Amino acid sequence: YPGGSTPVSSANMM
Amino acid sequence: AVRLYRKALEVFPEFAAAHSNLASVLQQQGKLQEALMHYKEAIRISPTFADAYSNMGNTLKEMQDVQGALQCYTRAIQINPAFADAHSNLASIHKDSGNIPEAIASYRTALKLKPDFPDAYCNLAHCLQIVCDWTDYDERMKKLVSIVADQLEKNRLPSVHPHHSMLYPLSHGFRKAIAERHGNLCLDKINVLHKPPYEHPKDLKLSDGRLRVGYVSSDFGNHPTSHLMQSIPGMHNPDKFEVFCYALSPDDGTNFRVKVMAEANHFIDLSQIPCNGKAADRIHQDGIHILVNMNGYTKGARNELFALRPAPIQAMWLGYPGTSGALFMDYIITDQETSPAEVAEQYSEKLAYMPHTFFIGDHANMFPHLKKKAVIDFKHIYDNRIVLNGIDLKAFLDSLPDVKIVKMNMPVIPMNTIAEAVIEMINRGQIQITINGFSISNGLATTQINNKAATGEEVPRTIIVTTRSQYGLPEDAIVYCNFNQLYKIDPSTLQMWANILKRVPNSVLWLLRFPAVGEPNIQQYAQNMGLPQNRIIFSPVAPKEEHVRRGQLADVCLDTPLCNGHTTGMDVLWAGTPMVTMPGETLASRVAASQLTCLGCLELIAKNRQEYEDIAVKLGTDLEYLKKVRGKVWKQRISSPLFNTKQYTMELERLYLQMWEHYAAGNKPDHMIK
Ligand SMILES: O=c1ccn([C@@H]2O[C@H](COP(=O)(O)OP(=O)(O)O)[C@@H](O)[C@H]2O)c(=O)[nH]1
Ligand SMILES: *[C@@H]1O[C@H](CO)[C@@H](O)[C@H](O)[C@H]1NC(C)=O
Repeated sequence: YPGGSTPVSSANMM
Repeated sequence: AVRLYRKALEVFPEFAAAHSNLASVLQQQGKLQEALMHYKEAIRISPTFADAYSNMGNTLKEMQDVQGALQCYTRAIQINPAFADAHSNLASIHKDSGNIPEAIASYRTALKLKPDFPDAYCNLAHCLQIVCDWTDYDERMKKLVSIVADQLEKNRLPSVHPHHSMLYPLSHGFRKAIAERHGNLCLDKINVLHKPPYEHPKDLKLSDGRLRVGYVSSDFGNHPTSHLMQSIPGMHNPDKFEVFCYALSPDDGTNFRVKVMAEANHFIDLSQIPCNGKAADRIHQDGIHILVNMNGYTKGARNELFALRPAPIQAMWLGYPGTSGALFMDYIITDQETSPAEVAEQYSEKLAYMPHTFFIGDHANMFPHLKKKAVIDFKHIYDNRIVLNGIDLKAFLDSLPDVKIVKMNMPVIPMNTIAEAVIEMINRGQIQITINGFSISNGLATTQINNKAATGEEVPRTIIVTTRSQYGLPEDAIVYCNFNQLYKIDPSTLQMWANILKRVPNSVLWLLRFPAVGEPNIQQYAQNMGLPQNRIIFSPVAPKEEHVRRGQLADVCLDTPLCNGHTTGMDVLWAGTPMVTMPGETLASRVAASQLTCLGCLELIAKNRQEYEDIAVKLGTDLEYLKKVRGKVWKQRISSPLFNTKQYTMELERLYLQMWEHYAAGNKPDHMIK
């Protein structure tokens, strides 16, 4: 969120 | 290779190409610091050696030196402006940093220079997905499929990431194959350790009759994973289970990490053990019977640990909505709705069914203040225009005269002096007020009152007010919502939503700036579909607690068929909001229907697009029916198994013991689907 952080599910580097 | 290279340098120290080649190999081996030394030699010997700068940038990226990587890619492009690879590498830095427009621009330059460039085209396709740019969408999808087909045929690692493969019209066969190739990257990496297979436990004697279960995750901390399962380790039965949590990430200081560390029988910080061989040795030393992969192909994964097979049974669980494609994973924990036996072929793993849904959420523990609500009648009586929630809400209500209880039980505060003061706080943008000694907080201001409550680390200790006016939602119309990242939307989905909006005059669609740069694209496509700007309302992404709480303001949630809400689906249901879904074929497209089936709301599951539209429109127009379904969700989020973490843990334990007894009897993994 603006001013903070909202972690989400995301891909690993390849 | 390395010993031969070093000899060539002992013979001829000024061999630029050789240094740059030796560095690349060292890089592949994971010896990043050693690789750096040789890239530096290469660029000293030849100050115009663009390829070395670019490859050095790759190494810095892997060392988590993003700024250094960017500098290298920048030098490479300065030396050779037509260097397509360097442009693509720069684009990836922009992408990973969240600057999608700049990423898009750099990938387009890469493709202009080298039109046949699978990595750049597929990475560009994902960027475009993220911001809902659907220019030439059908042709784009065809090209992605063609690229994957070619790469699979030619034995090259596909340019489509397995996590992203759910978003494109690839065959299940192709999707599994992409995953399998990633599984093999892991095997290749650990094969070089030349470690023998581990000797596994054959009974539970050494563990006093307890099954040792190891949960491996990079997401023990502030992340959806912990928001879903942080209560599970502490709910395991210590008479029958010994719980080991293996963290792949350092301690982020949050209460989520505190809880798991406090409640697991053992907690091991593998972030301090970079070597996968040593880390696997540690897991094996602990005597784990069932090792649970909570990452799959997601950020922070160390699937090399599983490729080494330190435990006799290894299962995929919860964190990754797809198959690993990998022979070293034995089971995927799922359910009959999510993964019907008919599609077992989509998965490399054997299916292991939980009885209702494999999905779980910690909402009853994180957000207990949302178990009950009251409203303020600011005029009929609505359940979602002005809402109050709080641990002490009942005591507050008891201090007021003329509170009415509406039955089908929802307390209603009449329009009086108290109600006006609450409404004025909202209108004025004030943070909080006091009424009869009770703390009444503006729901937009949670970070200013208790930041730990805002993030879900603590339960709020004040009474919170949530209103349609806080978000610019109409007081006199139906609100359809979808709180997912915008990448989950596709053209067919927005068309469906537009069709619904056109059939329900008095309605709006509520979406998030997730990211904000997707907003103008959705709005343009909506306009092309004939919807004026005011039919779709955007809000910013919110702190976790506000996001879950504000779902109470919607009438109906319209789930994304391409990839459903997962965490996001649980969030909406906890607010009591009916969710309309159309389950597809992939796991990721079937999760919401599984949640709804467990909840007990079969009438919200559509078999096709016309039914999805018809269900959504019925909810938006048949107001008695809407009241009935909302009532059903509100009650069943408590009475159903959906949010019951103790029941879930016990069912998980039953499943584990079935897996173990099967192994202990001398059998290789088989489906556990009864
Ligand atoms: O305004 C918002 C919207 C979402 N979320 C959270 O953001 C995450 C979204 O992650 P993801 O897209 O990976 O969710 P999923 O695919 O599991 O539905 C979830 O934890 C949500 O609860 C949030 O905190 N505020
Ligand atoms: C996000 O993470 C949660 C918990 O790990 C997981 O259940 C969900 O499937 C993830 N979302 C996607 C789209 O991968």
